Amino acid sequence: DNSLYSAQFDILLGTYCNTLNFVRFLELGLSVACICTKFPELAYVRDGVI
Amino acid sequence: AAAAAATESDRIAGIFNIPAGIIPTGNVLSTIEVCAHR
Repeated sequence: DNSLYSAQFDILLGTYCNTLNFVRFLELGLSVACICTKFPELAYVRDGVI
Repeated sequence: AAAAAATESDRIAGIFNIPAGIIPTGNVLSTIEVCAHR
C-alpha cells in the first residue's frame, strides 16, 4: 500500500527568551540627589530626630 | 588679609576667660548630630 509511504510532520523552529535589563541604583541620575546611608538596624527605632 | 588684628582677636579671646590657644581663621567643618530614641 502507498499508505505505507507517509511523511507529514511538523518541527519546532526554536525560541528566544528575554533577559531583564538590570538597574543599578547609583548609576541613574537620581543617585547624587540622594545620600543613601547604610543602617540595617531600624526596626527597633521608635522616633529619630536630627 | 587681617581685618581686626588676629593677635588682638586672640588676646581678647584669652582675657575673657577663654583659654583658646588658636582662634580659627578659615574653613571649619563640624559634625551634624543624629539623635536616635529607642
